[PDB]
Amino acid sequence: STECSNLLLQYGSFCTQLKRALTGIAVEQDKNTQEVFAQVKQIYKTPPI
Amino acid sequence: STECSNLLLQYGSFCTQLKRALTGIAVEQDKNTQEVFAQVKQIYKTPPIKYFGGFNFSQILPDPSKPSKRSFIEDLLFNKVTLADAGFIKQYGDCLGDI
Amino acid sequence: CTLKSFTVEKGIYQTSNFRVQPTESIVRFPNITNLCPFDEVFNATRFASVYAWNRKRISNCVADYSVLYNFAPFFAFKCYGVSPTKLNDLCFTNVYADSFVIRGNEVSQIAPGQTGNIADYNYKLPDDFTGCVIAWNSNKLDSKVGGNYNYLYRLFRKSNLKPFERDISTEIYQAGNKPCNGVAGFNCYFPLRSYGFRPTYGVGHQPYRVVVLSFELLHAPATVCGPKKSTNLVKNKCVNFNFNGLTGTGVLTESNKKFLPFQQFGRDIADTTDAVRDPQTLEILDITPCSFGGVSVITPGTNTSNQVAVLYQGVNCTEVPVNVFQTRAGCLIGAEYVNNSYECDIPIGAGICASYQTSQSIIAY
Amino acid sequence: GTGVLTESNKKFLPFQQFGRDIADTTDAVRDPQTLEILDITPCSFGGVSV
Amino acid sequence: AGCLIGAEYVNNSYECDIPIGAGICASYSIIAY
Amino acid sequence: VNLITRTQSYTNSFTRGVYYPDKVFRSSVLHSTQDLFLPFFSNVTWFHAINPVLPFNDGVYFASTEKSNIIRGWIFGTTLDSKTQSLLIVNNATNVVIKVCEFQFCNDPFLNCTFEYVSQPFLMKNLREFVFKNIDGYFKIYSKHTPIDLPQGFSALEPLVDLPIGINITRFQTLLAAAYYVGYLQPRTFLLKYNENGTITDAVDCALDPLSETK
Amino acid sequence: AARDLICAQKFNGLTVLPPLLTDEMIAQYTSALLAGTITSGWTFGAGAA
Amino acid sequence: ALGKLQDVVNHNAQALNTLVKQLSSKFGAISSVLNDILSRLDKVEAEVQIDRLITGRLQSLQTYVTQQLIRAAEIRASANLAATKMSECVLGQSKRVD
Amino acid sequence: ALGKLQDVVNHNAQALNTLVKQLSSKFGAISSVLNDILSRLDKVEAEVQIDRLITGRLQSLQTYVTQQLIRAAEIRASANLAATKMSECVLGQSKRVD
Ligand SMILES: *[C@@H]1O[C@H](CO)[C@@H](O)[C@H](O)[C@H]1NC(C)=O
Ligand SMILES: *[C@@H]1O[C@H](CO)[C@@H](O)[C@H](O)[C@H]1NC(C)=O
Ligand SMILES: *[C@@H]1O[C@H](CO)[C@@H](O)[C@H](O)[C@H]1NC(C)=O
Ligand SMILES: *[C@@H]1O[C@H](CO)[C@@H](O)[C@H](O)[C@H]1NC(C)=O
Ligand SMILES: *[C@@H]1O[C@H](CO)[C@@H](O)[C@H](O)[C@H]1NC(C)=O
Ligand SMILES: *[C@@H]1O[C@H](CO)[C@@H](O)[C@H](O)[C@H]1NC(C)=O
Repeated sequence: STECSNLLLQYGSFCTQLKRALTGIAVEQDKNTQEVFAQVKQIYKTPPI
Repeated sequence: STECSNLLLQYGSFCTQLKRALTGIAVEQDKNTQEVFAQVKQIYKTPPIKYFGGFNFSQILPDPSKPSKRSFIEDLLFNKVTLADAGFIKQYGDCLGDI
Repeated sequence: CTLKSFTVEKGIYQTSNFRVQPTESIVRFPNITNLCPFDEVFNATRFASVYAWNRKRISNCVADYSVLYNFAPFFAFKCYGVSPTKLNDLCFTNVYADSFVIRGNEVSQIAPGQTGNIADYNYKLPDDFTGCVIAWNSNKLDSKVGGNYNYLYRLFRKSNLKPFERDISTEIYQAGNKPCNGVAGFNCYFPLRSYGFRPTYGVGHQPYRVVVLSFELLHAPATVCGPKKSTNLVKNKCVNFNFNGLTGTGVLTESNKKFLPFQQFGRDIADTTDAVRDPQTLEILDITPCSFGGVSVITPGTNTSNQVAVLYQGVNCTEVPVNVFQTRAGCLIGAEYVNNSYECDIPIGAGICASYQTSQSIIAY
Repeated sequence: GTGVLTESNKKFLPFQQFGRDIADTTDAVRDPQTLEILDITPCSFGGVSV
Repeated sequence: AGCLIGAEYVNNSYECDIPIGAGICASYSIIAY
Repeated sequence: VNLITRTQSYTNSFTRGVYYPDKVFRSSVLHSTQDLFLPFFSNVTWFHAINPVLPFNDGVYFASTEKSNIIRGWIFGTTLDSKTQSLLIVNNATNVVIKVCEFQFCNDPFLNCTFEYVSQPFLMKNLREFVFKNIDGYFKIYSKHTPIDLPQGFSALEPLVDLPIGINITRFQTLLAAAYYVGYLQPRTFLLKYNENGTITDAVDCALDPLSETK
Repeated sequence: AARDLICAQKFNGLTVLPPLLTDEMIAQYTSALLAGTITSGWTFGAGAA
Repeated sequence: ALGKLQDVVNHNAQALNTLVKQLSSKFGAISSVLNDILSRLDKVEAEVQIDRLITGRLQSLQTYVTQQLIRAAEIRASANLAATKMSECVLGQSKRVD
Repeated sequence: ALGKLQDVVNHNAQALNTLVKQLSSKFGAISSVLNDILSRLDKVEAEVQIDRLITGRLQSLQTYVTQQLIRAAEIRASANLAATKMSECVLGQSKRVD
């Protein structure tokens, strides 16, 4: 719809705040996944013995 | 606006509990700073000599020539962060000036 | 009263805000002297037809809307963007009086957003219609015993009518696929038909005269003002002002803001007015708000004493009014400053603490 | 509405007319002239990043 | 993550500079790897 | 008489054709407006005249780099044969003549209605830019005269008049006693930058490229 | 078979972004940490393995 | 044993399903369908009904964002604890009891 | 290198800027200027517009307060970690790995 979009533009910048909050949550989740596992500097491997 | 204030009197105690929450946060910030830094019980001052086993501590010990008694690395850390809020006194005096 | 209790513990409590009240009332309007000719519009003999609706621009005059009740026998206004009682205060840039004659059942057609035959082919109003509509019964003037065929209206069109468009062209309507060649006949419809107006008809088909007053409420230089009287200019004082129907409260100061000659109002980031142009003498004024701030009360417990101190937040002491110590957090009144240093009891600001010590008084250190 | 119409395999009982989603949005319709059963999908869309 | 238009894929493997998703990172011509 | 003919060419509009969207002062702020603007890096038409009627198409961006007192004005409307309401804007001598009253008139000037609008003329290496649009029965004209080919610099256009005409305009032509540039406006969202003096010094067309969408 | 929850939430505008590190890379990190722990004890955390 | 990660997946799925199911609410209007409201009522009444639906859906989306922010804080605390456990117990021998 | 300390100032500045710029939204009313509403309409017609503006601004203020509460909780967790590091790393030798 279009009239709903126009009234949503009249309501201001709530949607940008919600989108920014969700983007910050996603970036924080990526940072947590990096921080827990990516601690070793080089990819070691086991010997055949 | 008096009509707006009379309308806002009917909306309850949101307008006071927001102030209560922000006052709690403002108290908690000073509590955090006191807990982090105010751990030592006495203010120990360094001896005037600077020979500690051949270790050069002049970059982190305070410089007495400066008016703000901070170190070189501390001044670098203060200069590398650009605060957006440096003035708290005469703010209305700065606002009333024609800019 | 802030704590809603009869006992106050030791500490600092933010209570309220001091504000410098306005002293004088300033009303400013341009010195126009003419009277707006609403009498020619309302007290007219023969209104035009709805497909050829009259549009008269009224400008450069003082408008008094209270004489319309004496001019016309209409029961009430129908104002959309404004109020009919408040029309005597605010000043408009332009005002346009449209005038036509319809019947009673289609007055609900002439409204912002409404559709129908008249609203689609004869007279279309904009969605944002900031104006008033006046419609009164005219059965003694626009109705005929043999039928008043002077008033005509549009039926057919190839497309809908855009807002504020007068379709005066009179050609044939090609209803069929064959070309009509300008000749009326089968599937060749003449788009204008006459109202049948008779005194024997009901209230729905009775003639109604409609005058629509469209206000061009804008930030352009206004020239259709109300009958309010302009006062003198007061600078460097907290005053309650009314500039061209724009109300507010503040301190008006001389500003060197470079307005372009077509510009009148200056706005801010919060969509609030920050600078205005005086309409009588073309001067440029900044509007600062009157002085205010936060008030905190620094007290011991009520079991100890009833003596308090007042901290004005972010206020220089030389401008304190609506002992005295100056802090980085504001101006402190009622606490003696001691050069000695103790432990913190009541925190104030940037390394300032107040306590109740030594007869007994509140000290700050 | 606005969408893509598709020939469907949903078994309407003969007294039914419409079929809706979880959010009470219509996603299956009956043609009033030929009595077919049509699924309605929204048109193609997606986020754009730079 | 989706369709990437305007970045040429390269067979090398560098550190992540501008992340995209599922182990794809782009960096400055603009390359993705 | 049909002495006047003209030839066509195509060129780039660059960043020209930005006017003040309102007569409201704003200083040191970025404002996101949405109006009929000439799109950035569009395809404008260069007419060399020594003559069909041009379409209006939601506002016209007009420009000239010739000498003074060459173009005598414009004509707007639908048929322009003294039948329907034809807006004649004659800009010559020390008084402009703007009238909705139609008059039979040839393509080249020499050497039913009574509305006669009169004002100051729209006159004075140098480039003259105009923007004409018709919104809700009001004719709005913006103009700019600047010393300088369309340059790479950025200029702002100021409004001149408001004309509550109310007619439907789809076609127009210009008037002569050399060459001119014709643009076309589109409904677009612009991001205007105001400096300390309240002058529009830069703008971003939002719907041009994804970098400007990001901006 | 009718409509499901993931298509309903996708059609209503609620998407799920993929994680930056895939499960293969997470398993590579855990294998590197495990091989370093087995072949060097704690010395690979302090310095060179 | 895997109840914590299963609870994470179930919490995210249940939050998204509740956000989807909030669309069918009337929220004080005459219908929950914008197309039905626009086809039945005219512009002036449809603006009020659409305004009510916009306010209701904005409130629901704000509630979802707030719950996701609080759950993100909890998950970040758990991730910091897991990183500390990986740094101290995998990469060395810990003398901290239990 | 000083990313988090700059992020604190940037978050506070953009939160205050968003809260200031929320005053320009009409929130469904006929104007975003209260004095313009009062000078344009009469009392009974102005009550609804002022009520809509009050509700919108109060919702924006509650959103700001909730964001500040979550950010203050995160800052308190970081300050507790900094106090632990000051008590263990500075005031003694720590055998905890990394
Ligand atoms: C230690 O090194 C610093 C280098 O910046 C020098 O300025 C300082 O004088 C040295 N102190 C001693 C005791 O050698
Ligand atoms: C209208 O004009 C006539 C012309 O003489 C005058 O007599 C009359 O008083 C005027 N007013 C009304 C309300 O008829
Ligand atoms: C209106 O006021 C201005 C400035 O106050 C003055 O110059 C002008 O003469 C006045 N006009 C009349 C008609 O009094
Ligand atoms: C108050 O403002 C004036 C302005 O010049 C300044 O000189 C004065 O120092 C201020 N007061 C204090 C206590 O600093
Ligand atoms: C304008 O369009 C013409 C053809 O329509 C084309 O030949 C010309 O290159 C275009 N110019 C620009 C600057 O896009
Ligand atoms: C504004 O105009 C004045 C006029 O001299 C000029 O000095 C100043 O630099 C201008 N400000 C700008 C261009 O930001």
